[PDB]
Amino acid sequence: SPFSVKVGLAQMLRGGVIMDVVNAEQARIAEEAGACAVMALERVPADIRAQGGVARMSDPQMIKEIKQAVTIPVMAKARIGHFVEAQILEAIGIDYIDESEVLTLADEDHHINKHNFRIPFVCGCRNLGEALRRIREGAAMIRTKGEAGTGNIIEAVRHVRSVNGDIRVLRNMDDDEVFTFAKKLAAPYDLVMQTKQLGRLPVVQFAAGGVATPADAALMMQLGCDGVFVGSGIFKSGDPARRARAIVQAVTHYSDPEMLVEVSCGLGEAMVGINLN
Amino acid sequence: PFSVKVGLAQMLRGGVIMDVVNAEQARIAEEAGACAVMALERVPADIRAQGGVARMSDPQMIKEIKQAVTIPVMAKARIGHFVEAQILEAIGIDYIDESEVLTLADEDHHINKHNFRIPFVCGCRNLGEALRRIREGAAMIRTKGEAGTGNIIEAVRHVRSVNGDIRVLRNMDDDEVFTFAKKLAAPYDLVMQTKQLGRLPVVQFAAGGVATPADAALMMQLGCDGVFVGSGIFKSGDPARRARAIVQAVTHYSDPEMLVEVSCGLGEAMVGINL
Amino acid sequence: SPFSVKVGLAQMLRGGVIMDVVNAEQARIAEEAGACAVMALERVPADIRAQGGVARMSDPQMIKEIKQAVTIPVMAKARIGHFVEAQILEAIGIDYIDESEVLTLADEDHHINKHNFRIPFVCGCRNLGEALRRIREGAAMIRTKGEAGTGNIIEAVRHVRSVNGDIRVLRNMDDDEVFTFAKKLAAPYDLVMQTKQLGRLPVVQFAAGGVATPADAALMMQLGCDGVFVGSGIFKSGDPARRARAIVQAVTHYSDPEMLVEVSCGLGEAMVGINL
Amino acid sequence: PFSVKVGLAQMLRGGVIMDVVNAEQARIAEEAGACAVMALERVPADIRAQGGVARMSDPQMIKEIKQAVTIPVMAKARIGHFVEAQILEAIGIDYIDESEVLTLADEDHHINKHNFRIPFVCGCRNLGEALRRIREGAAMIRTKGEAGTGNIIEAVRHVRSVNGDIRVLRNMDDDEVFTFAKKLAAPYDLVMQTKQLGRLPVVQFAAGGVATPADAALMMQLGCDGVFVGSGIFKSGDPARRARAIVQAVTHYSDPEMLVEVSCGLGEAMVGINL
Amino acid sequence: KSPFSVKVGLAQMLRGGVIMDVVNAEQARIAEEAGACAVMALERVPADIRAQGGVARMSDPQMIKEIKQAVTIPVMAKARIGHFVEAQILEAIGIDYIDESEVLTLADEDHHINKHNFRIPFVCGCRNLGEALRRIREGAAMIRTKGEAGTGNIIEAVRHVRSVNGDIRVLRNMDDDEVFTFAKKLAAPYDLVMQTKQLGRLPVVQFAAGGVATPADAALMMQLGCDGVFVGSGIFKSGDPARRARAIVQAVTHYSDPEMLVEVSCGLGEAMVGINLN
Repeated sequence: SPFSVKVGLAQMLRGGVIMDVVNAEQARIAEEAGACAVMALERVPADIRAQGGVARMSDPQMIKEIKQAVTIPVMAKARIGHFVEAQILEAIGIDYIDESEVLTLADEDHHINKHNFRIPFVCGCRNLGEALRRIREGAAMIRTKGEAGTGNIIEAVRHVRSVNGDIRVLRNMDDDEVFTFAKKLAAPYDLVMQTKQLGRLPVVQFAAGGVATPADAALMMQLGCDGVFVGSGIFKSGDPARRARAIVQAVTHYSDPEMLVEVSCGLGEAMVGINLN
Repeated sequence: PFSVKVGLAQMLRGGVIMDVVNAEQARIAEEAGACAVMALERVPADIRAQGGVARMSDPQMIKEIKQAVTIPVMAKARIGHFVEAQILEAIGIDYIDESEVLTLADEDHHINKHNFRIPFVCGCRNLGEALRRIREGAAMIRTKGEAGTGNIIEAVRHVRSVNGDIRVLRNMDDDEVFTFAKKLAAPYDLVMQTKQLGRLPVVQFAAGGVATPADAALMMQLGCDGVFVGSGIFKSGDPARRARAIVQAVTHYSDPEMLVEVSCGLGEAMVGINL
Repeated sequence: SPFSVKVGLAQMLRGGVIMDVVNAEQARIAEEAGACAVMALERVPADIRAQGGVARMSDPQMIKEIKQAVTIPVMAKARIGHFVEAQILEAIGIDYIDESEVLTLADEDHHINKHNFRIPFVCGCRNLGEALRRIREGAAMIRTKGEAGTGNIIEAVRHVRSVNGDIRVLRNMDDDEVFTFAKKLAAPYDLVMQTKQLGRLPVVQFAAGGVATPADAALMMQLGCDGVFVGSGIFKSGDPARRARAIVQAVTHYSDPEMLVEVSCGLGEAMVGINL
Repeated sequence: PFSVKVGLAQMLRGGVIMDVVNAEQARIAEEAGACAVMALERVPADIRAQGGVARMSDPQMIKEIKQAVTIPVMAKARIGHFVEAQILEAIGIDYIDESEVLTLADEDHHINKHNFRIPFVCGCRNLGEALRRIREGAAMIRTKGEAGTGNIIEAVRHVRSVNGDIRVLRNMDDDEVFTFAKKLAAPYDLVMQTKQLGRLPVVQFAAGGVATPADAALMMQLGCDGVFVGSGIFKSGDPARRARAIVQAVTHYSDPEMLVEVSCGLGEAMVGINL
Repeated sequence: KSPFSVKVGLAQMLRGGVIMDVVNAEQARIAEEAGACAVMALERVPADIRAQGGVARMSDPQMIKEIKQAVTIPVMAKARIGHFVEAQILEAIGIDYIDESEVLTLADEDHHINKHNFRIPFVCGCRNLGEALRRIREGAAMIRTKGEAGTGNIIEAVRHVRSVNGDIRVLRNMDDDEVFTFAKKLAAPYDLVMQTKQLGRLPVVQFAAGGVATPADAALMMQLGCDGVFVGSGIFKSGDPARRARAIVQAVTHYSDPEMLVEVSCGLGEAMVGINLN
């Protein structure tokens, strides 16, 4: 199936960090740090949060600048439900579209029918039900999301534990109870059973939301994620190039505290961020 | 395979299924022209009136009914009572009806019906519920109103609902179907199967409060595939004449002249209860 | 340890049916039909429901009559918290005390300290948390309880699925998340980990509450219980003797539908029961 | 002086006090081994069942009971009815029990018990209440559950509460005792007396729902000094055998073998009521 | 014999001490000079985290190394609650204690760090006995009974110390049979509830923390039964940090000597002003 081919392609991103970039300078810094891909958007989430205004797909000119700037995969964000923003991005010839809750929602009731596209999609989730609905709409990769643009890992941790926790519950569930589990998740039964049989999400699952330090990036990996997104934590810090590299190494070496010490040491000022509580 | 069971239930299209509590009532139904009999302990109108815990009938009573007729024999099991369904299947009947008229045995889960060889009937009140039962392995749906009142109102409501949501679904923007499945709390693939087919993927019968021939013909004109009658026949003044009249109404549902002749002088319809 | 020895004694009842008896006649019927034990009490749960009034430990005279009337283990019931009733029962020389919610509660805040006794205790539960609390207090056998005295098996199914489902959740759970799990259960952490490592309850788990028919009894076994209690469903029914044997057979041959048809065939009236 | 009355009540430790309505019941209790009899109009289970205003017994009936026995004779007065207590004291009985089982005569104030020569019993449900009664001049406390139901549950609750608060108080930071007295709404000096003593400053008996020997022994094992039994004996099938059995249980409360022999074949316990 | 009990013994060595939050090598020196039993490295003192907002995390490993190099007394550092990777890093630096601290921004709302997986001992905060005992079952070797953070107001430290200690005294004379229910009500492990009953004290070292601003405050915590105190803001948000640090240390050591308490309090400079929240 072409869906299973898209799911197959994203497997290459395991062990990696995907970095949000707003220009070609940010893209090249991300590639040099060892990012597995770049994510082109208008403004980083912390800026979107602070400034407000309507956040949309980036000008295609800018996306073309980022694409010619690097040889790693280039991803770009479209507003939820804005299938025309997605058609434009596809036609530009990038590698993934992230239908992203950080941009301004364009359709509160429906997401993009992602099966109508040739190129693979990333979607956000906060729980298993949401993940499975995005996958059924045709998302080839999942981003388990915390708080966007605060530098606070708390919600990312909550959502990763929730998704992974329901998968472990599901794994051992009495088959006869799975119909009601599916109902309760409002997720498609066949995808729930597929999740049960595999003992993991049927697609690549990354963490996002508030990853600010190498320690945060490694934590996500130890909680069972395949990789991480970093939106704000790199380009809102005092030394983006160094910090980018440290986070990449943290994800590569997530179970090595000696290395985690080394890459974390003398990194300069992290993004101050915001404590919402 | 599930399609075999679904195919079997097609044979019942155009028929009336008559609840029976003993072999005398069983013979009355077959002679009256029923497409099948349904063995249960007490008719739903008596379960309502009397209370107590309503369970699967004693296997000996089901064996007697099975002897007494050549038409398909169905029996009822309590929702979620998978061992009751094992016993019914072991006896050799033709369908199990996992029925809400009996006393619920599991509030959160129905029977995993795909583990059985013989077909199941399940109840529903809406499309979402139908599709959940079907995914569990029901080969036939009963669209249910009120049990044991002789009042057709909730049957009319639920039949209009199931069918109305199917007509909505047929013409729906494909892109909106994912959310529609979320909202129905139903499996997406069954929603699309229903969409492409343009009708329920399994046989749909009306049930609950069918008391007169007019009621039965009404259900068929609303688009059902047949009707169940529980109380309407054996809580009436003359069961045998009334049963034949309902069978005739279901078979000739669009013939007013016929409906007049069969409804003419039928004796007392069941008492019933307005709520 | 003394506690493990009590747990071993109750383990010998696996595959069995424990029947409530109020006199010596019933106790003989239960033994003939093949019960693993009898449970002596004043009135069967359905009669306690219908009649009301305070329900206590049975007269020790009645218990002795039952004890000498049979050769299978003898159990008797004490009110929750009534540690003196339990003292008396142990002094009569019976085999188990069931600290039972069917009797009138004597202490709302505290159960009996069951560790202070020689003979093993049965306690009821509705969820995993509660089972584990009872086991920590010294219960050697757990009765997962539904509705008492109704012939309706619905709550017993609920509570059996609850307990078993929490145990299954617990098996794959991230170890780091077990501390909070134990807090939420209001359960001792060591017992939660013990449950995790075993993948089952640390003691015998029987179903009780509304088992009216052989189908009911076998359902409990297929959901994974070690055995069943039958309180009203035999002695509030048409033919107690025959229904009792049929239930023993259902438990012994729970996954054999041909046997279940056979023993279910022509049993006379089950208990009327009440729906709610 | 108050210590004389408190000292007198010590003599009752280890005993059972039996409510009686006539001289026949009075003789039954003394022969059965009661440490005292309590004269009242109707046993609490009949007051509950029947209603009406429950007052002090007629002095003639109390005189008859006083004649009929040599053990201490107590009688009940309505809460706050100080003239009832004057009459009882004038008759020459040994204790007055200002009892909540009778119909309350003053909702805001109890009897000033220090104005009487003879000792008073008062009820309580908690330590704070005990200490208030004691300050008013009660020489003995009855820790009370439910009157007239044969259900020990509230007795167990209140006995655990009184004793638990005493065990808490014993080990309490001295500096926190002032606030603890504020919270109990109890006199600070009595709270400290209770603290230093490590137990109630007056005799504490359990009462309310004591129906079987096991119940009586349970109260003693919880730390009481004796038990009252109102309904449990004279609403039972055999009062005389049951009374002796309760006396024996109270005297031999830590002997299971004994409790078996005395509870063995006692006939019907009182009906009672679950609430 | 056991790994945990050895960790508990390490923490015992700190009885009678004052642990001082330090944010750099200078403050760390000030603390050792003044007689601190240990230093606690963190990014900003609690009063600054309160006033400034922002996400607060583990200090840069570099800053911790600079603090560790500047002193010979034990070095503690703080990690966010649930952030087990921060703690791995802190352990790999080779410090002596980790404080899973509620002053830093929470990283995991439902779960604390599994502290038995570490070699070095942990401190955790609590506001009641139930909490303390849960932290201990997770592997905390030392408990900090916490009041308000960064206000210089001792009120909530007093409440929390009285609550924990009060509940410990409640257990002493408690009927053994009622303990199961008490354990349920505390949402604590039964075995630690009984161990607390048998000891008549907390099974691990208990310090006070939160709003300790003056020598009188410090001695008050000791007089209430604490084994020592933490001071964050009180020293380094005051007029004379170095003299105030020594005074507090002296007040903890001589907590039942009013004459000394007078001597050490006399002419101390501006105390931290702080804030009254009620």
